[PDB]
Amino acid sequence: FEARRPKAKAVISEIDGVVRIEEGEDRLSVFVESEGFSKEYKLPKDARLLVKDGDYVEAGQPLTRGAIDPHQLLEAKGPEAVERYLVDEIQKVYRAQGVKLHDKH
Amino acid sequence: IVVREADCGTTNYISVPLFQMDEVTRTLRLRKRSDIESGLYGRVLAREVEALGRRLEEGRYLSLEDVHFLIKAAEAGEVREVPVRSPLTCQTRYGVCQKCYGYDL
Ligand SMILES: [Zn+2]
Repeated sequence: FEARRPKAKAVISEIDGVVRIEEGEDRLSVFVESEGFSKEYKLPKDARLLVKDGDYVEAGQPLTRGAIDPHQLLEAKGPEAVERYLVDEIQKVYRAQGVKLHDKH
Repeated sequence: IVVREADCGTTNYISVPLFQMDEVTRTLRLRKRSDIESGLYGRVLAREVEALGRRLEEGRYLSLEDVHFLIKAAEAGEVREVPVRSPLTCQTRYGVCQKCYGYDL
């Protein structure tokens, strides 16, 4: 509800494109490449990812496992994507505690 | 935020999923029947839905029976999302309207 930046934060793609993982050891990078862009996300080697070599990710989709910065999601995928993400992540917590409230609220 | 109008005159909506995706867990399972209730009970469909030899008109307040029916049509393989009028897409300024908001729970 305060839209804060998580600590163990996931990295998301800002563009649509295909995934290309390049790792010479001690460093790791995930490339999201398209006809118009080839952007490299260099990640800490310890961090675990969600994308196979050759996957098609859309803009805003997370590349790693953590929580998503709602401001980074705002820029990449727009406001309605942040709304749905916040609701789902909020409703996750109450569901893990057995509390049932409607999504409207 | 107060219910100010009977209808704000919008065609927008949100698609509430009926299936979840977990990485390492291939394919998409049904969402828990309670979570779907929290996402569908009382809400207004924005587009007409046809499934299991039956049709749900547009603008119908979804009773819990309709939610159970929509879950049956889901596990039959006939519906995967439900178009719904939600406050996220409501055009009522400084409030919501009677149809973008659903039941008085
Ligand atoms: Zn409205």
